Formats: sequence, C-alpha cells, structure tokens
Amino acid sequence: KESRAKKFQRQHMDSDSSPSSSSTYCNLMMCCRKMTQGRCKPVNTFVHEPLVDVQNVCFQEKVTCKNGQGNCYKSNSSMHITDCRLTNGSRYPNCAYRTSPKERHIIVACGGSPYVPVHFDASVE
Amino acid sequence: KESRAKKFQRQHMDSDSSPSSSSTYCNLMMCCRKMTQGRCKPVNTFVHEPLVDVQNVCFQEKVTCKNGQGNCYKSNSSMHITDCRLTNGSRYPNCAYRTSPKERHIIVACGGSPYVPVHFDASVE
Repeated sequence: KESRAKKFQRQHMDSDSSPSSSSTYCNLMMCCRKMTQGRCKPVNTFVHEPLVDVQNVCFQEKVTCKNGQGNCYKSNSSMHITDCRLTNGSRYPNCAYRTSPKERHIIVACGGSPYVPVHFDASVE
Repeated sequence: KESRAKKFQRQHMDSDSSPSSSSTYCNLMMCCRKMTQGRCKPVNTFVHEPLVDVQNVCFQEKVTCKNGQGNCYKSNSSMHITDCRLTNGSRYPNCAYRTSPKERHIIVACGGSPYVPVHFDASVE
C-alpha cells in the first residue's frame, strides 16, 4: 500500500512552492493531495524545501516528539512552510482552509531504511 | 457511478474563482478536480460563472457540436473562463499546465433530463 515515506511526501512536501497568505493554496493542495476525502483534515503542514534537504533533518538535532516520548529531529535551520487549518464554516464535503506561510524549524520522526522522515511532528521559532 | 452532469461540474465549473495568468491555478485545479490521475488531461476549460447561468446555456442558441454531433448550445453572452493547457515539456506524474484566463461565449453539449450540460465542447469570439 502506501509507505510511510510516501505518505509523508504526499502530505507534507511541496518542494517547488511559494504560497500566498490566505490565497486558496491550502484549499486546493489539501484537496489535490487527498486530505479532504471522507473527512477534511483539520490541520496540515507543507514544506517548501528540497526533498533531500528535508530528508537530512533525520541526521540533525535530536529532540523529543510533541508527545514527550518519541525521538524526533529538529532541523538545524528554519525552512519555508505553510500551515493549513480548516475553517469553522467548513462542513464536509465543503472543506475550506486558512493558508499561513511562515519561516520555521521543523521537527519530524524518522525511520525505516533508508532512514527517512515518516511523520511531521511540529514547527518552531 | 459518476453522472455526466457531475463530471461536467467537476471538470468545468468554478464559479467562485478568478485565476490569474500563468499562476499555478491550473496545476492545482486539474489535480484537485482529478484530471491528472493516470494520465494528464491535455487541455481543459473552467468556467467562472454561476452554475445556473452556465446551466441556462442549454436553452440558448443551438449550434453544431465540434465533431461528436449531438445538441450543442452557445452562450448568448461571453463568460469568464480559464483555459488550462499542458505545457509542451510536461511529463506525468507532475502534470504542468499553462493557465490562460479570458472571455468567450461557451459551447456545451446538453443531455438527459433535466437538460443540462454534459460536455464542454468549445469556446468562441
């Protein structure tokens, strides 16, 4: 089926993009990357960095995933991202999103082999 | 499965937008409206008019369908469209489209009952 490495790619990677604040970027990406079927994903984050650059976060600072238990990694430098958050008026199947670009460090959980990002945990700075 | 009326709605209706010249509108719409699965649709047109006005074209001027003869109607007035064109160097999976907004009278094949649109046939003026 879908490998964690691929699901992380389809849900969080948008290497070649530079989204405008509250444009409809999020409405169309969430749709196009299939995070709006059956239910509307509440929040999601996209990373505008090269795949490899995002994969090398796996060899960077070691920290703890938000749940305070797992091992995660925090990128050594801020990256370009976009936060998508579902609107209140949204009633599945109508899925709308507030689009939020910003510059931050990402935290991810890595695994498998080759050892790569398998879960986007959070943002910082 | 998918009714012709619905396929037409998903493939050609987008009343609430006003795409700008070669932004990424078409790249995301074609994806999100599912015209990029398996093969990249070559060309596709989107109409930014309310559904009903576009439905009303079916009770307007009759004309000959492009090839596939079978009840086409031409809008009485020019509507706001956006033409999405596959760029010559686009290779699947990342379908890359050229976004072209403009005003044309639209031709649509109509069918079933109620008589509504089933195919976007062409554009004029």
